[PDB]
Amino acid sequence: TTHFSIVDKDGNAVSNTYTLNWDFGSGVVVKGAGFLLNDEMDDFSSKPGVANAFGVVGSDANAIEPGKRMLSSMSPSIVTRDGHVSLVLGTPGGSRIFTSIFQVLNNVYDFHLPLEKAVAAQRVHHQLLPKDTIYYDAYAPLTGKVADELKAMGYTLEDQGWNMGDIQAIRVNGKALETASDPRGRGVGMVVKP
Amino acid sequence: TLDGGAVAAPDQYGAKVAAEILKKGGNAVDAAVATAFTLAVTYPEAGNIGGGGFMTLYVDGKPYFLDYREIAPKAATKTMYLNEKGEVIENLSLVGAKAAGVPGTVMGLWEAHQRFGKLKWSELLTPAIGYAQTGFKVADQQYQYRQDAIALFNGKTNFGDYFGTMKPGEVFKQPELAKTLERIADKGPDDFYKGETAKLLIAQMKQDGGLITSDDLVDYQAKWREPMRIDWQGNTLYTAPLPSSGGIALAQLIGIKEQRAADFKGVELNSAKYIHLLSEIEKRVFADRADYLGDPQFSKVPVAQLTDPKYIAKRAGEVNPDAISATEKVRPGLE
Repeated sequence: TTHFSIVDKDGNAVSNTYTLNWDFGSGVVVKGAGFLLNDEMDDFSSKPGVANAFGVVGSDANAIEPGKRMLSSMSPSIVTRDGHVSLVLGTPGGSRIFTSIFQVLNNVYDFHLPLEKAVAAQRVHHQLLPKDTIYYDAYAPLTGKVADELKAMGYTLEDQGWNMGDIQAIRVNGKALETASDPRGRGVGMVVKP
Repeated sequence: TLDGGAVAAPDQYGAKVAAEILKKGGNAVDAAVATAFTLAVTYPEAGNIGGGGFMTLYVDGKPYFLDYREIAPKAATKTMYLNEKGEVIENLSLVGAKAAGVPGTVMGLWEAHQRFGKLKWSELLTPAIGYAQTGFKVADQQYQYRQDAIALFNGKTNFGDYFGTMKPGEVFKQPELAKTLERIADKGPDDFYKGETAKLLIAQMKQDGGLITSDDLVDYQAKWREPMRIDWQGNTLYTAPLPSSGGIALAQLIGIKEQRAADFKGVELNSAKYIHLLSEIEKRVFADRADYLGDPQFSKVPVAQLTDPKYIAKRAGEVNPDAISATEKVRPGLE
């Protein structure tokens, strides 16, 4: 997955999340055409109760059927207020995508953090299965007092081995715009004056 | 009318192209289409024309959602990745041609542009064509992903024949992809789903024993859908509906957190209590996700019930602010 966010001078907005699924997809290149094919089928449930690459399970609703779209976690988002765009954001991360967007939203709207800080802040993830397991990344690992306290409650803390998203976001404050690119990745933002 | 446009892109090339389009008078959709094709060249680990995705839009004061997610081939079956002992075959759904759904990206970018674009289609592909022909600089993280993928593919595909020479800080050129993008610029999605590119994809499938056929590509359609709308604290969030699980999840996450506001009062960001509370909410979200959610044309997904405010309040009442809830007692909420 990767994500990008765009606002134009008219106040129109695009939030676009797209993917091959895993990095470089199936690894199959269409000979003569040069592009990689996705391995998106792994987002179906292959067998009830068996976890896929992201640790999520399913049953009949997300079983494989011909012509069926496989369940996604991708969540390209646009927040508005007063009928005008105020925040455009999205991210990769598989089953971590909507919990990372949730956290960034809390950081912006509950803790009132500058957008850059809201995106740079530590993010963690829990998804019921594996049982009581909280994932962190090496960018901002769970450590120290907070880690000890969560472990004392009975949580297992695990470094998932890849960064916990890559938020690309735009905030509109009145007529002014600012951008934030996640420090976990190589993103770049620009405000474009007409 | 704003003080300008803006782009936040996952690399410097998508950012530059998006800004060039906005400066040339393109709108956000024009810019988005050019950016998406650019990243299919410079960000091939995820940017793509052989995959799929979702686009959430706000145009002239109204929200829209475009679903260009891949679809299972017509020959796919429920048990296609199980072996003769009923076991899931390791990496068969991850590596090789049978792991692929019918790609949707080229159709999705076309439909977005057809509905909302102001600039000419072929012009929106010229930047991507330029990066395919004269190259882009490979990134450190990109190279690391290349190394991991080689390891996962385990020499079972042609990956190395095309991406084996990616070297960080060194220019990478993709001549065959340049020609493919030129056909898409000239012919539209017709090339990808019905023309020369379609034929090359089907020949790859036949060689590798994949399932995608001409009939699969001719039948692919992107789908416009009503976006998920979530209101809280006077803001209106538009996000992905089914077949994304993220819109229902965000509705439940936000709604349950609001119901439990008293427990979040005076709680610092990423304190143990904060992270515990989020984990308690995520327990219920993922219980419902696993049980109910999927392509909404293939079962009667109870979306209204799973986002009903009274249902949100019932699930919020399950949150234990002081201790971990017994995992075996967390149920899908309509059971």
